[PDB]
Amino acid sequence: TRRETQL
Amino acid sequence: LVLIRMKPDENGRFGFNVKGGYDQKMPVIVSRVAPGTPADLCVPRLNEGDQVVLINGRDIAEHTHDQVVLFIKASCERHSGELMLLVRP
Repeated sequence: TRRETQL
Repeated sequence: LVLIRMKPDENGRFGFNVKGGYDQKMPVIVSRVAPGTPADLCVPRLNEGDQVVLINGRDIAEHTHDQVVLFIKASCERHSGELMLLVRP
């Protein structure tokens, strides 16, 4: 789906 | 609008997740704040759903997902070594 990234 | 600065843990990480961008056509919002992380424990405190406007003083309105992500990890834009964020809760 829509990308989310961890920081 | 509320300004929030912080510094990464020893592994250079911060402990929050993002989503959106110019490519996802979504504003850039905080997706989750893991507890115990810096981003959980700063004053003023980061929270889920805050909209970010600037990172180290850069308007990202027209930037992409991978691009922003690269902006945060650029550990040299950080004056005094803290990461400055401006958000709109």
